[PDB]
Amino acid sequence: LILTRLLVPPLCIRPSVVSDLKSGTNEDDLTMKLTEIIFLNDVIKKHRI
Amino acid sequence: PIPTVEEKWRLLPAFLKVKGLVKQHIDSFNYFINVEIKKIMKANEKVTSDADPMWYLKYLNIYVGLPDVEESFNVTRPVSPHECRLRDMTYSAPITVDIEYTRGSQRIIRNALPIGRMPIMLRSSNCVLTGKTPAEFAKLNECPLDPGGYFIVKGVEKVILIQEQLSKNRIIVEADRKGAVGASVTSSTHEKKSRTNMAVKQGRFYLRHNTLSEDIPIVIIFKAMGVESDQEIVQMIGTEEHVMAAFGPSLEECQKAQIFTQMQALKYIGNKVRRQKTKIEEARELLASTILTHVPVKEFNFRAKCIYTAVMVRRVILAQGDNKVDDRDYYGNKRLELAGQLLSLLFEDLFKKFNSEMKKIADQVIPKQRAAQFDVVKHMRQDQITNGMVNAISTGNWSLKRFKMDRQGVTQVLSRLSYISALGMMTRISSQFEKTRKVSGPRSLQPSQWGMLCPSDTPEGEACGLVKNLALMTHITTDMEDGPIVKLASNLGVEDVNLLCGEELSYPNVFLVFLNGNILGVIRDHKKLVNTFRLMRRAGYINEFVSISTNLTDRCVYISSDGGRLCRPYIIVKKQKPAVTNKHMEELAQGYRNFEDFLHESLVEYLDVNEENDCNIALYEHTINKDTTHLEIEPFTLLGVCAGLIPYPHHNQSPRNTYQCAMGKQAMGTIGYNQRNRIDTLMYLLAYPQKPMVKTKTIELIEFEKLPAGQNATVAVMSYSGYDIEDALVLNKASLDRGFGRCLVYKNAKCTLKRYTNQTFDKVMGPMLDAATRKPIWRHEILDADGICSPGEKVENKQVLVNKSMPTVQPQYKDVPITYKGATDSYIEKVMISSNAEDAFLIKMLLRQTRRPEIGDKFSSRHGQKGVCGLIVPQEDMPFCDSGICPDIIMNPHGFPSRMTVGKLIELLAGKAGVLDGRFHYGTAFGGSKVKDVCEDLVRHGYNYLGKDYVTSGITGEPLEAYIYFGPVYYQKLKHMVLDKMHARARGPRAVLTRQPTEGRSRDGGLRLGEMERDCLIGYGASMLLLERLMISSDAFEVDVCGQCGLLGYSGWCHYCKSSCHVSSLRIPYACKLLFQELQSMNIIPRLKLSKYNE
Amino acid sequence: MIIPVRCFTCGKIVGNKWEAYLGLLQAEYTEGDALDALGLKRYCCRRMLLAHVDLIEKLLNYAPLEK
DNA sequence: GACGAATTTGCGTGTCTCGACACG
RNA sequence: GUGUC
Ligand SMILES: [Zn+2]
Ligand SMILES: [Zn+2]
Repeated sequence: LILTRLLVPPLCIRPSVVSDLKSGTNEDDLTMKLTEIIFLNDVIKKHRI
Repeated sequence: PIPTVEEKWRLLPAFLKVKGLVKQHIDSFNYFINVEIKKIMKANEKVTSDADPMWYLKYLNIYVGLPDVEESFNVTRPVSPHECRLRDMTYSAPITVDIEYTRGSQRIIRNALPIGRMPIMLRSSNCVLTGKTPAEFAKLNECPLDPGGYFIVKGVEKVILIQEQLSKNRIIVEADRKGAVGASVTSSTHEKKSRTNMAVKQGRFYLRHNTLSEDIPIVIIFKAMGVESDQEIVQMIGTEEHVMAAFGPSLEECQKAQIFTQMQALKYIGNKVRRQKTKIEEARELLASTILTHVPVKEFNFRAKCIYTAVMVRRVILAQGDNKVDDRDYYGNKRLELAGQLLSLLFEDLFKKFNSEMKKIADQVIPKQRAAQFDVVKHMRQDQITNGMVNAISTGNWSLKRFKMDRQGVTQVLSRLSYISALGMMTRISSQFEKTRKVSGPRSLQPSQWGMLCPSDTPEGEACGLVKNLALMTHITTDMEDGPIVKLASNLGVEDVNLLCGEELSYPNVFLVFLNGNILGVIRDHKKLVNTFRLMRRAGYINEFVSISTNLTDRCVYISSDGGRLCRPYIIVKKQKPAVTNKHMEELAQGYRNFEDFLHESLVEYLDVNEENDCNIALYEHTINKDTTHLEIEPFTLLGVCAGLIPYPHHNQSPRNTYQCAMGKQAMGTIGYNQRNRIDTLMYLLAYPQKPMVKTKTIELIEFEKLPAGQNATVAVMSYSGYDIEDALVLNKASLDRGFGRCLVYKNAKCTLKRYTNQTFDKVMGPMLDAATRKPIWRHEILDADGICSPGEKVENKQVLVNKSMPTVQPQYKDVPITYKGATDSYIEKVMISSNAEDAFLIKMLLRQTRRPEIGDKFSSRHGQKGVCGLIVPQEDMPFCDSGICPDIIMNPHGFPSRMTVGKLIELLAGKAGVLDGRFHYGTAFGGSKVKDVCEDLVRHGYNYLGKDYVTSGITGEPLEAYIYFGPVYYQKLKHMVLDKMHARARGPRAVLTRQPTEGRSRDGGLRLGEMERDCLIGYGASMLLLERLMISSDAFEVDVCGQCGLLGYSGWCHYCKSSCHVSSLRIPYACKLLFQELQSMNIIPRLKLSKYNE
Repeated sequence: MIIPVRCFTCGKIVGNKWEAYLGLLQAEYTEGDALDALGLKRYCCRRMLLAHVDLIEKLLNYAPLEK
């Protein structure tokens, strides 16, 4: 009932947006939240030492 | 018989020449860039740093220039609106300020310091399009009939819609789910929006404001304000037998709690108050300038505030026990908001931001300096102001948290479909409520509005009253000051409220004076006050836009001078008779004695909604009675701009009137005088526009006879073979071939191309030749040797217009050839090549397509009767009557009774009589022409008198037993042709997220099958077709899972068991498998159990 | 924009009398006088000249002219 | 006379609140 | 967001 291991979903379920505007990519909000929570996973391991 | 002056119809044109319809949109902006722009400069006048009190800057004077553009290098030349409309530029002028700053030790006064730009209206005072002549209007390539009033930002016309809001600085008393409650909203010039409310429960009054934790008794607030003795408290509340039985309980529960001194009440409040300096000072300053800031306090005196709260409590008590309640549907309280004060708030917030952050630009440099003097004009910036202005105008996100406000959908692109849709959008008004089903009062037509908002003018659909339009004769009042008003009121003999106690205000003879929600004092015999104020207003000393009213149920006189009120002129009468005579209007017809001196001679005057509450107005001059005070000039000014095109509106029904005023802006026609030069996205034009025979005076007021959007055609009201069912109409093939109803569509295709931060670029190769013969390839056929298409050519389906080759990131180039997509075969009109403000080449192309009316096109009758065309009939049919005149459009007599439209037959009769005689007949509302003098004129020629003629059927060759109704009618062609409303798809592109047809026709998508149509298939009981067109034709996928543990495998292989023994497959829609793969990441694993279909 | 060459209902040539109708409206003639003197007798081929706007005249002031 | 147990009632919070098509 | 049913 307690989450300690997060399951990364497949990559085909979160398509990436491409722009004919700026040679630009746009990620899914799930991917951005994953990259934001992984940065929180490394900031705690640095502070203990 | 009574003396009647049949001349007052020329007052209205002279009044609209001064102001009115759209001139107020320019008045609000011309007054803002001349009065408020310097008030804001004086507000934020001195700003200094805190490092050392030696550096400071001062604001002397600020002003704006004329519309100018900054090109390559110090190039400021006067630009015209058309140039900005074609170059995708923005119409703006710089704001040059003369400030002074002290660097080192000496003071520097740099004159003409530019700080930013600001958009300028098309017909404003600073623009070039003012005071010109039509010959000079044609020199700048601009339509002289263009009313203007919009903003040009990035080559689009943006207009700010007027928005209505509730009145501030006032007391409301409304009933809610349990009982009655009074409320007060306070918001002055300074940003302080407060909402206090007093509620009643268990016979106990409680004051609620979001700054306090919970309720505070009113007697506690009184004792904290300064009134200590409980006797004068009830004295101020009211000395009556029934008001004491309701005020005793609160007094005794106040006596229960041990609070008898000011310090006790202050400590009690401070303990109650929560905020994220002692408690006594906290409660003192919280009662000082937090609750009610619209009532200023001189030193620390809470007396005006406590008398205000006492009269509020008295109004609540008198509301209690009765059914007297205040509603929000009254328009005398509702105020309007133009684009002026919105721009004011935006500009003051941007200016405060620019002053406060630049204060921090030189705050990190003074200690960490390198020399003795600091220059600030090099520590200066001019992009935030322009960026903010353009963003707020184009984007439409009015977000000011300094003002605690977020508003969306304020600016909209100007409708350029027709000439009526452009002007009718300028008078469109938006409401503050959002588009919801709960509303029924505000959507309902209120009796309050009379001659201010058009009743018929409203879109039919979801919003059925949230969007309203202004009337012909009305004016929006701007804001003023109250100095001389208060001075004259004090000299008239009004009393100071600080001298008399609470007992005298309960006296019935005593009347209270209210000025913009502020108690001035007590006045006796208010009739003399009102009379003298009205006489002084008619004199000329006080400005004419000051309202005064009196209410006897609460015995209070209101003096309203706030901006944003509705004003329309009324003719004054004196005891039996209108002051305006024939000799006064003969001079107006001569050329002197205009509207302003008419107002200066005390002959007409403005009245508001609340001031006409206590006044009697006469409709005509035969209904004038002995108590009538004012006379309405004309009764046909009640109709709006879109409702002024309907012949005999009183003859027609209100649903038909609404349908017609809604369809009048969708009718296609000519746009203006320069339609060949302007290049808009989509343009609909007509070939040969005719002139309406039965015209209206409103048509002449707007000069619609120069740009009509319809054609006159012969109509025969009779049933035909089979194709005039409910709304179908029959056309004449010969007339369509002759050219009745020829339309033209103009589409825009623009392409910009720029450079990058590196030395990469774009290029246009051009046409492609082959090796057999020297011909352009089929792909690039229309392309010129330059690389673009030349005008005067014919482009077919999926052909290249312009070659666009851009690098991937010596370099490899990917070609992006712009391809024209269309079922039709378009034609090229012209090609424009220019440069924008950011040094990029822009190529625009205008594509023309001529279309003819066919089966499936929507037409209207300008009387709320719309229909698609039925059968196209040749000329051998369509019987002539005697002379050989054939019906151009067959009308069905079966849609007349239910729709209940009588003005159509009258308009037909008048048009026939006019085309026979040779003069246009007037068909204005509440007048025009009758059916008694016109029918006797139709006899002189030789025709029948009302409508009938002898017809000879053509398909048989026999006469018709009954007679048929023939006559010319003004018809109009609308949009939504069957050529564009036609789609079909079998196998096209799919989405990447889910394998399903995409949305829209521009991407060649399919149709949606919702649940309501699924219920019809379920009620029948068919299961094969329900599964065939939801799983077989939409998304059929073959997945595989395992029997040991239900999970999604791959390639007949599991990663959980690592064995392919227990592996099977099934058919599932891709949506369900996607949902399973999405839920498995939510700690929800759908363990599946397979089985044989035989099992 | 321009006067139609033929009528819409019957098909009578009405495009050869526009300039004559204009020149006859300046000789102190009534609209009906000009209309029944030109030759129009019925009303289906009479509102082509009576109710007609001239926008090509205003469209030539914005037309490209040579310098 | 004084303490544990069960009843009725004012008050706190979450969810939506019909369909379809076309254009920028 | 606008327009129609
Ligand atoms: Zn398995
Ligand atoms: Zn004819």
